[PDB]
Amino acid sequence: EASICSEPKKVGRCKGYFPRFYFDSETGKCTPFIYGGCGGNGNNFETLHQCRAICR
Ligand SMILES: [Cl-]
Ligand SMILES: [Cl-]
Ligand SMILES: [Cl-]
Repeated sequence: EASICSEPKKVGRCKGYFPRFYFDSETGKCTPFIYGGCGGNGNNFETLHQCRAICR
């Protein structure tokens, strides 16, 4: 529903290269990260716009 915004940043154990956005609780800003390709959670957005639309 949108408790996804409060889930922590999760890179996962995989070593792939997937640039994504998570909403950072501390800063209040949608922040880039390299997601590994497996085992992520809900705080993982494909675009900056998507993250801001949902979380802000
Ligand atoms: Cl992690
Ligand atoms: Cl294992
Ligand atoms: Cl935007």
